Amino acid sequence: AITARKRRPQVKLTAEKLLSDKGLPYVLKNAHKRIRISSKKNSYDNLSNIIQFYQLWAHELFPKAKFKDFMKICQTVGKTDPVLREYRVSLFRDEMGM
Amino acid sequence: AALPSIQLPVDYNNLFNEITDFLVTFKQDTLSGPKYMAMLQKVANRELNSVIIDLDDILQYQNEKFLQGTQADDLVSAIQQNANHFTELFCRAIDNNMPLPTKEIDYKDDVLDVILNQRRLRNERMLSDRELFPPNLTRRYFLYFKPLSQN
Amino acid sequence: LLKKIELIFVNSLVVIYSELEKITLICDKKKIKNFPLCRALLRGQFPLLQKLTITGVTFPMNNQDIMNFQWLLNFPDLKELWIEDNDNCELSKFLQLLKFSNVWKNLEKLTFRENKLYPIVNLDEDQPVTNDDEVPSMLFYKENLQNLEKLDLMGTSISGSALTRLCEQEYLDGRKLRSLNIGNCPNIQFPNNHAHTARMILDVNAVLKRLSKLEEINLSHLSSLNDSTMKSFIINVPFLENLKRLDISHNFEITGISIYEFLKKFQMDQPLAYLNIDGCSQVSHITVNMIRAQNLVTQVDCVYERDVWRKFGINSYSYS
Repeated sequence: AITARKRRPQVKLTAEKLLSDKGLPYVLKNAHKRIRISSKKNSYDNLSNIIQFYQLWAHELFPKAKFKDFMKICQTVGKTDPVLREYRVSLFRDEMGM
Repeated sequence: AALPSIQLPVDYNNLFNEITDFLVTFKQDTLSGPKYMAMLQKVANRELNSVIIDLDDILQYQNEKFLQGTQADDLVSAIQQNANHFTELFCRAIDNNMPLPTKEIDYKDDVLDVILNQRRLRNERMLSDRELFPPNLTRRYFLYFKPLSQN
Repeated sequence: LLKKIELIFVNSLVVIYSELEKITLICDKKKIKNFPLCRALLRGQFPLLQKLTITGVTFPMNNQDIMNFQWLLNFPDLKELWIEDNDNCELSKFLQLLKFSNVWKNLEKLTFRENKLYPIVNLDEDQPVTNDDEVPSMLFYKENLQNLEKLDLMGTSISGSALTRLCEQEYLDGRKLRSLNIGNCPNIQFPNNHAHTARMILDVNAVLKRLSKLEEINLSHLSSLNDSTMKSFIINVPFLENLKRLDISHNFEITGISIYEFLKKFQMDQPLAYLNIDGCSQVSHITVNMIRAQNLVTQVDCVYERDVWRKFGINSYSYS
């Protein structure tokens, strides 16, 4: 019987991983706590105040890709997964149920 | 590339046990804790950076054990024959046995303590589902074999 | 309805079974870090199980019932046992089982191969008495091993005296034994060696007297078989007239001198049927060409470049 023959394993960002606790639930837990926007600061600083959280979260979730590439993959997988669509509409369904 | 293999008159699991038993047992009682555990306590307090192993002590330990009737496998002859390996064995015995410090040393300024503490915190988070190092990194002392005196 | 089941657990990711006849469990020892059928094998019975083959698994440390082969008592009628590279097993615990139960009415073949060098095992011939006013414990080595045709102990750290005692006690039957593999056993020394501890000696003269009708010997990786030690085989040629197939390959010591004079005295018996000396760096090419030319062996293999011996399926069920 067959003694082993090799193959190359691979990993990428995926909707299940993006739906794990360290994915979007981490955002719902931490984003409103960590981002703060104020009229007391210029636009560049406020934009950075948004971006710093999402960049650190994106790295800690999936350290392979650059932040811009991460955003592109997030947009495309968001465009093309039913589970992620269900979760996303479920957030606003919950807000509608408030 | 395969290799043949042979049997030899040595067993390092056994000699490791012999070494650690020596290390926790011996003292120079004729001069009236165990000598080496006291020296390791001095290492723990970072007052001493060298461990000097005496082959005279291993001889007297062998003589005591042989007087008590057990065989002792002549560790002196073994570690005169292949001393390089036995530095590693003695350091493993020390890195197991070495006690905690009795005196405080302002520990927070030690880089290797800080870096391995940060590693341990991260590994606790990993192990909470949210060796630790190569041993030489944590081994501050240096170990030396002192020869047999002529007698 | 399943009679023969095989599982080859190539990777890891995170009651009565009368039907069964052959269970083959093979594992990638690097990837598999436990023992799959542990609960099933110890709890259940497989009463018609003819052959069992477990390789590459790792026995748990937390369970002396596993380590002492206590489960293995579950399977009478077990015509063959093969067990190989089971990293936390020991031949010592196995022989302790064999001491204290008539565990098997019949083994036609036994094959045990632990991987790492556990300490010396001697045949534990101690027959204790609870009191001399009470029976000595009947030692079941004879009736357990009396049936064997094939005994294979490659790599198992058995001492040479242990095997002689198996023959002097006639626990190994001889009249039924046909193939013996003791390769890669570092605790074997032959009588001509001046350097030893006496209980590592193999008395090949006694052994070959006992079990003379055997066909197939394997001494591969038996580095202790230097040219001087081969002289013991030369003088014991009269006791191995049944021998057809001789594997002594991957011996880095054995010069072509011993090979040649062994085949020459064997020729005083008609060639030896088959001989394997792959990887033996010291057999001179002209000598083995003489062996072919003068036709002292019907087939002889001299693939000097063959680094390893474990042909999967043929020689071993350890995975890859």
